[PDB]
Amino acid sequence: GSHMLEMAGALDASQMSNLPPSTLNLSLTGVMAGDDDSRSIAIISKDNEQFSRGVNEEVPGYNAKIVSIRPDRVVLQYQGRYEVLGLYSQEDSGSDGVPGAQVR
Repeated sequence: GSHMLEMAGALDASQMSNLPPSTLNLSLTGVMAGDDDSRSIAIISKDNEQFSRGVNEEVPGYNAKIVSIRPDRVVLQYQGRYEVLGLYSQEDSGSDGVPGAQVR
């Protein structure tokens, strides 16, 4: 077939994908999956500003597009690639935004 361009890769690269590609950053506090991608709420924390994202939404702050919602895992489209990012942090929530030695 030439009138239908599929090109589904060649092999399951994600089978060996134990290392989160894309970018890895943020804190994906957690999603609230909605049927699946048919809705999907993504409560992501960006230096701890939680937003409601989802499939075909992008992560707060950076254009990491949530092409697939999972609890705190997201197959996201960033940098022309959509890979498996479980953006997770606690260093974002544990900060006032003032880089120093003695904030407290």
